[PDB]
Amino acid sequence: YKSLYPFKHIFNWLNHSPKPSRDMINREFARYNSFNSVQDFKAQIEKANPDRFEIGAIYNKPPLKALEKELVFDIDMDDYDAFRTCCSGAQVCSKCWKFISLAMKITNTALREDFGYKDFIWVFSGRRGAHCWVSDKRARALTDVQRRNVLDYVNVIRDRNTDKRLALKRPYHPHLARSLEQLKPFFVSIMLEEQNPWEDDQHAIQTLLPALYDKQLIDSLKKYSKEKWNDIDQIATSLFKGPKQDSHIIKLRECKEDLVLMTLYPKLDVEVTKQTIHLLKAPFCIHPATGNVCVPIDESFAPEKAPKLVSLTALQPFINQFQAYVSSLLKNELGS
Amino acid sequence: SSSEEEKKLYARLYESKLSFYDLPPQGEITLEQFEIWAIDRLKILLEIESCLSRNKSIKEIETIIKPQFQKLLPFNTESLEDRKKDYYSHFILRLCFCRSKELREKFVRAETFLFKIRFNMLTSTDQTKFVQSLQFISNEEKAELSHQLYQTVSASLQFQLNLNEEHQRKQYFQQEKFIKLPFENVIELVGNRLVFLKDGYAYLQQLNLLSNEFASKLNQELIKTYQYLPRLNEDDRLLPILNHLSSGYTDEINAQSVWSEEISSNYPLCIKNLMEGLKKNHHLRYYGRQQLSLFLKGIGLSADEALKFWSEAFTTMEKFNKEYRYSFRHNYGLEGNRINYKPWDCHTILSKPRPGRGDYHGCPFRDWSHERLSAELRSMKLTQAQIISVLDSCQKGEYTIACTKVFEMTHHIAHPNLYFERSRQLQK
Ligand code: SF4
Repeated sequence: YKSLYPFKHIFNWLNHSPKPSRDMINREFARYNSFNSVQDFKAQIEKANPDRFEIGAIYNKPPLKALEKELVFDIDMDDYDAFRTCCSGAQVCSKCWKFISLAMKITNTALREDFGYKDFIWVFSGRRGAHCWVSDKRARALTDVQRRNVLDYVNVIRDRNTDKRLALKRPYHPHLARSLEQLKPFFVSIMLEEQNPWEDDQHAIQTLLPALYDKQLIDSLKKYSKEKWNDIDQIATSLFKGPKQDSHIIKLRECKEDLVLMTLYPKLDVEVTKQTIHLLKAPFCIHPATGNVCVPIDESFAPEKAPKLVSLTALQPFINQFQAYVSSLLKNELGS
Repeated sequence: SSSEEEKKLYARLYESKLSFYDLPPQGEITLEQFEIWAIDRLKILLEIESCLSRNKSIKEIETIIKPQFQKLLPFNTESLEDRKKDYYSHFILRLCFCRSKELREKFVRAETFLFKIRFNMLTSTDQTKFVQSLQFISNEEKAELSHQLYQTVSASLQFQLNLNEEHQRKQYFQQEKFIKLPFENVIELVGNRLVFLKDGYAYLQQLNLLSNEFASKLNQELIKTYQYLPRLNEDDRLLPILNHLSSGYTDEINAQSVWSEEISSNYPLCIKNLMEGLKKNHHLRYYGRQQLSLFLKGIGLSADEALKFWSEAFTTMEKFNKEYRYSFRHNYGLEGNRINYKPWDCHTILSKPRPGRGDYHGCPFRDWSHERLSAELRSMKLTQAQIISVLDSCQKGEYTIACTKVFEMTHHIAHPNLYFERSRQLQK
């Protein structure tokens, strides 16, 4: 806190102006703390010496009604746990990092081609997650109901139980079609080969069988990841004969698409998003259990890339990334 | 305005069979058509709310309000009398319900239901004709965004236009237009993925947007109408009308409970005095028995618990089964012609012959003295000026305003049951 945390960049980011404003005077720091300038920000953070401090909403009064807070998304690997073999428990690597990469890709695609948002960045959670911060004017003052609307648009996976067929609405909503035509080519190379969670027969019966509709086909496959994936289609064509092949083949396609979604679709955090008042760990905070820096995430970032606890330190590239983002945010604020 | 100017005005304003009813009217109406038109529109509203309260579905609501349309309020018939009828009746209703927030809420909901039914009733051409006269996306933006809008709207077309066939959906989707609006106005449709969105713009399920826009504008106009009420309140020809039309829309409670303070804390004076008499004398006379019985039915006492309580208050069973059981069961409509007799109101209760010695029925703001009324009000922790106000209301023959007075000071009502209802609602 004395040397490495770039207070000026964070202050200029969350102030929404080169000059200190009520967007910074009346925002909560975790509870119910606020600073008036960079200097008092530094003094209070140094004096308190917290493990991590969380960003609150902008209020009418110095922390009480919430006025604005940037739209946020938190994602954690826990909802993807039943589908990897590279890491166990709370370990991370670039093999399981592909999950967060794909999820961030899907969410960014939605937020840009869909919601008109432009100033959004991703913040690493410290151990295994990524935090989204959308700082456009519309999202910052977004109401609770409309925040619920945007979340419920983004999180198709509402049932986090891996032992059930999703039975998604058909045909896909256009965002669903876009997400699938994005994620489908990656699904093979990741889940069928690199993770290969269905090679184990017990994990297979626990995960790959409940996603299917037909009990007879389920039992035939049971008695009988890429190999099993092909065998599903083979035994499906074997068991379903007659004029009714077409519906069964189509629904098998749809079930496979649902399972590909269930495996690689964004599984966000549903509570950090809902209410504008809610709190989230500020960027560049330190994880007390691992010691990493919650660095901003770019496309090629991997967990091993995050530096462990200044312009010539490894922190500097992330500092300049944040500098560019904050400058773009301020120019867009002037434009609005 | 001369009849030609009003003719042209209603031609312009009712070019489409449907309008959001934006501007104030222009003309004069004789009071008889005022009443006829208000009553027709109010009755249709009452029937629609009766249909919704029982959770009837859309098509049956259409079918059941069809004959009341055919009889009371003609629609899609070009008679200018029909048009001015509907318009004047609606704006009179806006005068009527604008007085209280519960009534405003119910009126906005119900008139938007009318909007809904009328809309689904109309033809496709005239539907879009109303929609035209909030930007329609260009045909080029339609063709460029063809696949996405088709994907989005196909399910809604299936479920709403019985377009099971895909070819019919393509044919109507070709005919369909699309509107562009930021998603903050259609977030409800966004949540269910009923409308496509693109770069912060929602392509609209357009009927729900039209209806909720109408509803919000209606609520604002109605608040404004209440704001300007005192500038019409000099119209001595309409205040009876508006009061009549406003009133035109008008176990936990168990045998042991009705003696508990949690239950009798909400009572009006009449029911309190009736409880006092029933506790004291262990018997009432016919009028008090009927008033109290129908009141306790109205608040929601079960028939068996009613028998329980009434039998308990008389501290023989033989005479009960001989004389009172049949009368009590007749009261609940559980005898004879099967008429569940609706509770007496303050009006009907006052219409009863005046109480005497041994009687406790009536409106105590009438049947008591200012001495007893004032002592009871002091027991209710009322101030002095409050007592003068209540007694001033009483002296003018105005018992009901004194009742609602004492209500507002111990917490227009001319019904003890709605007195209890509002009192309980304040705690809920
Ligand atoms: S005015 Fe009516 S409701 Fe009020 S106490 Fe008298 S009878 Fe009961």
